[PDB]
Amino acid sequence: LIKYQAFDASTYDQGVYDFLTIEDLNYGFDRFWLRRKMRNHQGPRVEFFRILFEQFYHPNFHD
Amino acid sequence: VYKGPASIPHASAEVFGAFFLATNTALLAHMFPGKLFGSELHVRKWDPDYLASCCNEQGMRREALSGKKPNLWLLGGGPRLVNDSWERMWWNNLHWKRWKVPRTGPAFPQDMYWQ
Amino acid sequence: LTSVYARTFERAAFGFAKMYLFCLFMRVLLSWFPSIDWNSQPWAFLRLITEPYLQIYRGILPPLFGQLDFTPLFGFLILQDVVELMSSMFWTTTDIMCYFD
Amino acid sequence: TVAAGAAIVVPSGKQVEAASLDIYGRPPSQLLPNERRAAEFAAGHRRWKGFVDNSIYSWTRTLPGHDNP
Amino acid sequence: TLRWRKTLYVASLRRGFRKKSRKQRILVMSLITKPTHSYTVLGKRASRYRHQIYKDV
Amino acid sequence: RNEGPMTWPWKLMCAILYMLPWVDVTEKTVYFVERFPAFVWTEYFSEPFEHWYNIHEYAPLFIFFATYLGIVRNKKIPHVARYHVMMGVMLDIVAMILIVTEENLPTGVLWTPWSDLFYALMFWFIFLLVIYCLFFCFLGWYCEIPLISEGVYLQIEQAEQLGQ
Ligand SMILES: CCCCCCCCCCCCCCCCCC(=O)OC[C@H](CO[C@@H]1O[C@H](CO)[C@H](O)[C@H](O)[C@H]1O)OC(=O)CCCCCCCCCCCCCCCCC
Repeated sequence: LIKYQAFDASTYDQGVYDFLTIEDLNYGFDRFWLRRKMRNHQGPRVEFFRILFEQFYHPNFHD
Repeated sequence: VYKGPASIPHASAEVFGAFFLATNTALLAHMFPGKLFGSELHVRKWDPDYLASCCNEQGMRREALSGKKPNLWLLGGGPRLVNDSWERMWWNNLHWKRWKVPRTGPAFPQDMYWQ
Repeated sequence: LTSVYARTFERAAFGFAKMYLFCLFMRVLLSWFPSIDWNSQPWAFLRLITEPYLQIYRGILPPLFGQLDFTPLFGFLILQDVVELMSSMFWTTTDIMCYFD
Repeated sequence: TVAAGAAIVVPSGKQVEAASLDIYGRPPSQLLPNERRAAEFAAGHRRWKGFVDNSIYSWTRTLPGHDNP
Repeated sequence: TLRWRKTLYVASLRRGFRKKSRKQRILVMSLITKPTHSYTVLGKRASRYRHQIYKDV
Repeated sequence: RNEGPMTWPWKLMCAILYMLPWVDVTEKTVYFVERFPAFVWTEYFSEPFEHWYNIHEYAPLFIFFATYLGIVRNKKIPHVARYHVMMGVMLDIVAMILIVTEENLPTGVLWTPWSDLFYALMFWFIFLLVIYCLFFCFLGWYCEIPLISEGVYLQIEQAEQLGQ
């Protein structure tokens, strides 16, 4: 979101939202997923699913 | 082992320790109202508008019981003697009253949300 | 069998290497403090496990200043990095395989 | 500088009457407070421009025409 | 929409185009020749599907 | 050994050298300002400092070598100014230690809000240290940080005889 000041730090009743929504700025996995380049380190066929199964287990996919 | 000339003041490490712990505790107390042994942290006792309204109430009541026409005292200041606009004439009290919501505060969220 | 054992060996070596980086990190950070007992138990064991490696290289850095060597830090950082390697980036579209270790 | 400038700038009563009587139609002490300050400023600005014209600019214009870019 | 995705993030190329001319594939054991360039797990479409799956997980 | 007080040009130079650790932690400001908007001015203050400290890759190493070899060991400069220069260098080293720590976090912790808390605490701790030391630099006094200032005194008295 490099062209904008892509955070919301607003006050009392002055919040304004135009194509950057409230949920994208400050709610949950939308806000978390928009900031994923903070957490890059700095094959694709089989190891992707194996690492996702071992690391981030969830019964709606893996059970 | 040489610290300095001893005529220049040295601040102790306890001052910084108290400053560090107090800033962190103030932030934590502002984020969680109701959990300070069941209470919260305020930065004042009375609203200035509330105090001035009480003082104006008692002042005009005492003026009225003494047989005079009562006067309202204005926060910020009285009128300017102009002739071009109403807003310029009454600018000082308007300037006090326009700042009401940030004077009341706070500038941080009043309730806790977990990201 | 070979794949499981190879993965287990890689994980164990990576963990041991990260631990040794932590030990070297401790060496630097304590080398800031001069009035230590290097004798006392905790310190003795740390020196021990770091005894030989710093003992390997105390001949390249001249005794310019006897106070401190950061050199093991750069050395082993680059070493585990090569371990990643010897084992910006322009793509066609955003690659997902770059968020894995 | 502040007092030295204020010696140049601050006008007397005759300049204030002079600056009031041409800008406005009325003599002084018959005006609003905001429109007295306009006459005072006009008198002070006239004093500044007159001082700059007769005391700084009378001898610095000897025409050394050069040093363009 | 497409307009919103265009207004948020652009590619910011810096090393030329990310997309390139497509390479047809043939199989070794209608009127129109259909594209078979994406019959691989290393292509752009497999990357987009894999990225969506990771986001869901 | 000069035991005189600080004067204003030393205070100005020390304030710029104190702006260096803020530049090294200024990426993580958004994770604190989101919760406390009254400090939103800290998002925008350090921008030309960020530009000038990154004119060359070798600029901060040159700054560290120049300050250590030309200010700290030079005994003609008053002792409190050398104290504040070495305090700026130590705060820079602490911030670089924090950067090294955040680049080695495990991938499970990195995809939780615990990483957001870690980012905010990084910025806030460096900011508190910088504000405290800048206050006592503008006063002209010594300020003693626990576990830091004793090493600063030892390094000054070591760098001084670093000749004989
Ligand atoms: C009548 C005219 C009206 C003028 C109003 C003037 C307001 C005066 C505010 C003065 C305070 C600002 C200081 C100047 C900042 C210098 C750097 C600057 O320009 O940054 C300019 C930056 C703004 O940065 C700009 O931002 C833009 C975003 O749209 C763009 O990014 C620009 O590139 C960027 O330059 O502003 C600051 O960061 C402001 C920080 C101010 C806070 C400093 C903390 C210290 C506060 C004072 C301490 C008082 C202590 C108590 C004293 C007791 C006495 C009361």
